[PDB]
Amino acid sequence: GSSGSSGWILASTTEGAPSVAPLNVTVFLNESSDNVDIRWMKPPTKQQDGELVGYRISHVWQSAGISKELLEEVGQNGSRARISVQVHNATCTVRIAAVTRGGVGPFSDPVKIFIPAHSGPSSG
Repeated sequence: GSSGSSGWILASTTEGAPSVAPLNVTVFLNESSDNVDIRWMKPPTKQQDGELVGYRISHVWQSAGISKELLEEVGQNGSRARISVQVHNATCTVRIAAVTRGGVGPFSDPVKIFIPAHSGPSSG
């Protein structure tokens, strides 16, 4: 390393990844509680592919004039995730994916959840 001593492209894989997403993908938004319930199912990934070590949840918050992005990290031993409302009155898109000892599979269908403002009476 000539005045660099940078990383070193170590052994890399050539194939092997969960080309599938989690099932029973459901996302509940509590109006009384500033938390988001997330429950999914384990994929059929049981073939030569390998095994599941964890999942990948990506929830981004998009609001008028304010756009934030969040990323949760959950392992195999969980089958459950929760997120503390980071933004109100904004459209957040939830997405979960299967993670293995090889890589990260494709995220499931995008779920657009409507985050109701703190409080707003005289609505209906």
